[PDB]
Amino acid sequence: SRHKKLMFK
Amino acid sequence: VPDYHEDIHTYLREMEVKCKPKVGYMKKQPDITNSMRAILVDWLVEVGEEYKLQNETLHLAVNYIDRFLSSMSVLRGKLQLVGTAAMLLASKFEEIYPPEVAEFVYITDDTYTKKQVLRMEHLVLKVLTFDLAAPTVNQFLTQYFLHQQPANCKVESLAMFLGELSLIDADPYLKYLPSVIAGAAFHLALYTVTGQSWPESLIRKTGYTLESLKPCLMDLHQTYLKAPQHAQQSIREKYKNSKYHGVSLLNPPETLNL
Amino acid sequence: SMENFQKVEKIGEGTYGVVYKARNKLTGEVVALKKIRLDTETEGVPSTAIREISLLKELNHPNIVKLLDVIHTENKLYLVFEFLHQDLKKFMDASALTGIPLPLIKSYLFQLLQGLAFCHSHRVLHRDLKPQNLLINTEGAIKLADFGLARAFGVPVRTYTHEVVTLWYRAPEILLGCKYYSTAVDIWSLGCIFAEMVTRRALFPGDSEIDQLFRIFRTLGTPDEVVWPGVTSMPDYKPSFPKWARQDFSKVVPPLDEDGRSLLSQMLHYDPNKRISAKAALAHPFFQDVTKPVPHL
Repeated sequence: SRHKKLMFK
Repeated sequence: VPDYHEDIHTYLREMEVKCKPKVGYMKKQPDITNSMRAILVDWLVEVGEEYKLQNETLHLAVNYIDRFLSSMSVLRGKLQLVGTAAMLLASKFEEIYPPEVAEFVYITDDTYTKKQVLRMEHLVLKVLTFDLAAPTVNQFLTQYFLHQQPANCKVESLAMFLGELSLIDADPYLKYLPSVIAGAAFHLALYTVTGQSWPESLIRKTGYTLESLKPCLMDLHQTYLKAPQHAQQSIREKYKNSKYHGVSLLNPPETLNL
Repeated sequence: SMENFQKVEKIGEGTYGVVYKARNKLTGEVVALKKIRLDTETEGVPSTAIREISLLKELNHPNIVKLLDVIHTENKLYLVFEFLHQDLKKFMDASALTGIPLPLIKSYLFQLLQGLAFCHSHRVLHRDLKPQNLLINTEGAIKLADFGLARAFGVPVRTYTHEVVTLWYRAPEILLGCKYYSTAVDIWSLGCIFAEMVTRRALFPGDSEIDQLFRIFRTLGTPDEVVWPGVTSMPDYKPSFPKWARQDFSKVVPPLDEDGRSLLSQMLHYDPNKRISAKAALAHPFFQDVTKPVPHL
């Protein structure tokens, strides 16, 4: 899904 | 409408130098990286698809991000917010029907509020001093396309594809101007599909040669060879679609013979 | 912020705010402030204002209204423009008895054309050229204003906003639904304006799209494939369009001489590719004896 929160870790 | 085609191209050439982000900027960001930028741009590509935005809109947004990040240190937790607002601003500039703010809030999975997005919009407009009309790789390709004899839709779509891949990797593509990347991508696409080369007519227009283009072209060729292994794949997926003549399925040439 | 500006009077009204005459308490400069209302929970900064500002910082030219400054508060956005006495409509009206002396019409046309050719050279379409958007000062200048509707274009152009250009000044390719329109639409509007300075009345004052179209057709003749290859394929072309004969141009704007007539016809060519560019028009024999007189008042 394109609705992600980006997790940059 | 070749009466302004020359003047326009000259103008874009001047403006691309002034709108260029700073090449080394990621060195000076303490909490983010090129690879985090690669993830942002890749997601923006999906966003562009999700809402059926122009490619030009995608190129602008990236330009806005890179310029913004050239002067503002940003925490990784905030990088997606910078990106979202950048894309909103690009949509407002370029799109007949921009997505409304809620939509932009929604594609982050309610990570940021509407208020945050709007505040970041304002901040971005400030840091960029409202200078949004920046030349893109896309604007150059489009002109370069007029030099096809005759027009070939696979070349066009493939050149777009390549130019788009360059958006993902700050290293090395931030070193190159839009007009040069467009040159490389154009040549590379033409050669892949037809065997033809950067035409004499564009040497005259641009003053670029295969020689001047070689460095970017070497890079872009590698990028094209390694594209299926790249951690980010949204652009490959996007260019599988018919709307772009499935060009991401074409096989890169193993050598450029330069 | 506004601290150094003394408001003087409301000048006119726009879309998402208002314009005031004001004065810089420190320099003396008289300016126009275009106040844009923001708040939040809206959609933020309006796309019209984003395009106006960005495009106008790129277009510094003596026949383009100058954007002096942008004052961007947490609450309000204020555009600071150089101040011009009046607008070309608020002037044709005041000459409704005189008429406008031809040297003035000629200077104005020539200045407009210079401003436009600049816009087009910098890949900007104006898309709302009409008399109320053209401002005149006391020293004989006239200037393109209200870049609210402007847009940066590409080469070649894509499809842009259909809903475009105040009706009376709208080009037939837009009226007929062409997916592609370009710089030519700005020339069309200047053409209409040229006529209007000559007669003091709008050339084509329709109240609807079809009405506009037919008024243009009765004046210039209904277009066929001869005069305009592709027309009959245009999306809103109807084969039931009445086929009116083209008028002799000497009747379209009787007071015009040969050269004016010639230029006007080029500016109102059906085929946008054949319509004259702003750049080429600058070399029209119509402009041989051009000067820049002060508005006769």
